[PDB]
Amino acid sequence: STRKAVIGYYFIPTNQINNYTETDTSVVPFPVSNITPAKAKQLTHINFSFLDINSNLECAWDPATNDAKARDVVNRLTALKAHNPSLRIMFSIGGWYYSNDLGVSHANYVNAVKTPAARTKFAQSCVRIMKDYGFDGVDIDWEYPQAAEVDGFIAALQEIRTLLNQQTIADGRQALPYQLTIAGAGGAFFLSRYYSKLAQIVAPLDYINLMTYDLAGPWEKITNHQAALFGDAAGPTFYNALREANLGWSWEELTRAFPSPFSLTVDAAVQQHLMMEGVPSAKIVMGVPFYGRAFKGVSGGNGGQYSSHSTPGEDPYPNADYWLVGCDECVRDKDPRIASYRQLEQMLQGNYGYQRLWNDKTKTPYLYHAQNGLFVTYDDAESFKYKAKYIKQQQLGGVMFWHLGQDNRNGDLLAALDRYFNAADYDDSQLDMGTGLRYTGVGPGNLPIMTAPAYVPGTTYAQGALVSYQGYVWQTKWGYITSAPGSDSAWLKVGRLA
Ligand SMILES: C#CCO[C@@H]1[C@@H](C)[C@H](OC(=O)NCCCNC(=N)NC(=O)NC)[C@@H](C)C(=O)O[C@H](CC)[C@@](C)(O)[C@@H]2OC(C)(C)O[C@H]([C@@H]2C)[C@H](C)C[C@@]1(C)O
Ligand SMILES: C#CCO[C@@H]1[C@@H](C)[C@H](OC(=O)NCCCNC(=N)NC(=O)NC)[C@@H](C)C(=O)O[C@H](CC)[C@@](C)(O)[C@@H]2OC(C)(C)O[C@H]([C@@H]2C)[C@H](C)C[C@@]1(C)O
Ligand SMILES: O=[P-]([O-])[O-]
Ligand code: NA
Repeated sequence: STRKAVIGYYFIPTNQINNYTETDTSVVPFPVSNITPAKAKQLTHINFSFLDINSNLECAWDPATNDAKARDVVNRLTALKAHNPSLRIMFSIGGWYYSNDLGVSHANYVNAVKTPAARTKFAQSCVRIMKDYGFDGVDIDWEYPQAAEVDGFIAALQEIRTLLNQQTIADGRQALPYQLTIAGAGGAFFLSRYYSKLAQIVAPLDYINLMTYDLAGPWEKITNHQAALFGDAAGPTFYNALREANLGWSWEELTRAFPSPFSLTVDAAVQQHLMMEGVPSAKIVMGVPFYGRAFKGVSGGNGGQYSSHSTPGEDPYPNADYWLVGCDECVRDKDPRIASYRQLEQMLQGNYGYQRLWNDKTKTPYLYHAQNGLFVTYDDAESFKYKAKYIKQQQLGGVMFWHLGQDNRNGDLLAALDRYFNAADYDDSQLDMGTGLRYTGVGPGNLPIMTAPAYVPGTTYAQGALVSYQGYVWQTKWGYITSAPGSDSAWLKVGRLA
């Protein structure tokens, strides 16, 4: 009965703020007024993006921002709360461009969290910005802290949380308390930077919004779905970096939690979070893309999937060949590698030579252009059925998406998500989740309920034997064991009673 979060990013670049208008699409293509009252009601959160951390190690607007015009844009968002008393307008600090390891502001992230005094100054700036502009909470999208930064980052989230709670009391906002989220890694390689401390990262948050998209891109050897729900045995597999994290676990505990190689999927990332003790399913939000990733130079045979390709990975895009046939936004943005769902529907509708195909393992669509050798991986209202059902079945907090400006004009992706969670007449009880590969790791946070005979002192247990003892089901790792389960290294806790 607790409503699923539906968290949509609203991104607007500094030049568009500084020239804001709602009546000229060539200047601002996605003004706040495209978020109509019906869209407002279907959202729980809008994440306004992006703010940054400056060299004074405070949360700050891009210094080229016209402040009066910024306030105006933010005021138009917050006015939407008139249509939906559950709605929050968050603001987001970071993003890939500012905060990636080679990003323009990267050192400011590292330095802002590094010491107690820096964290106090930074935390205060976040809450000051939030109050000054009328936002409802803070989202941190640092992609990604690593190493010694992680203890600092945790401390900074803890301090923000305390300051938000103070502000909730001050404003009497107990009915809509100020919130703290992060955009979390959605793939094991980046997740491995802070994985061992995941319960400490999540504790101060209302949600961790997993970036379970961009799981494929031009940096990969072969094409792949960027947001596959489940795995396809014909697709690529990857090393499970989490088995090397500083967890202190045994070989058997590692091996049971972290199969390798593994399929890089939404389900993988969600299960990886659930495995960890102290990470509640209700805080885990599944991110979904409202854009496709395009590849060129692909071979025939399986619809462009799992092919070698010739897509440049350099930034900026290195030439003026805008080879994504039918994508006008790509010409405008000078980059054929990403296209909004909005644009993709038009490409598919026009006579551009794409077929829309469906992978019934991954439960995702893809475009194939057989003549030119193009492949596009994206999500639609159909893949959203399976993802919504998964969110309900796994008792997740909800869905996040990047970004609102990429939905079609009628807002059909957002409407679909809202329907699958909230429509009285939508029924997915019979929706078949398929036989794609499930991530089968088990860790301390997601032990299955099991039964077994009670342990008996004196009995010699062979390898593989299962007993119940003190709340759990235990399995011997070798034989013959007579020790009490948990008293030495021979027993593996495999299950929980009752
Ligand atoms: C989030 C994110 C990715 O960041 C994209 C920005 C880095 C764009 O990256 C993507 O959209 N990638 C797909 C989404 C990946 N998502 C994330 N990593 N993180 C995320 O979703 N966080 C919630 C790329 C494709 C892009 O547009 O770069 C532009 C050239 C085409 C930039 C780099 O010039 C870009 O131009 C504009 C469009 C004005 O955006 C600027 C930045 C200056 C911001 C700062 C960067 C973003 C928001 O467009
Ligand atoms: C192709 C290639 C190899 O290049 C990798 C760099 C391109 C890496 O390429 C590979 O290692 N390729 C395949 C092997 C492993 N595959 C994955 N790790 N897949 C995965 O994480 N999927 C989400 C991938 C994993 C990567 O990290 O890409 C990043 C976005 C996800 C980049 C492209 O944004 C990357 O981010 C950082 C981490 C800041 O590194 C940057 C560059 C900006 C350098 C310039 C690129 C390299 C050196 O990290
Ligand atoms: O790049 P185009 O065929 O709009
Ligand atoms: Na056609």
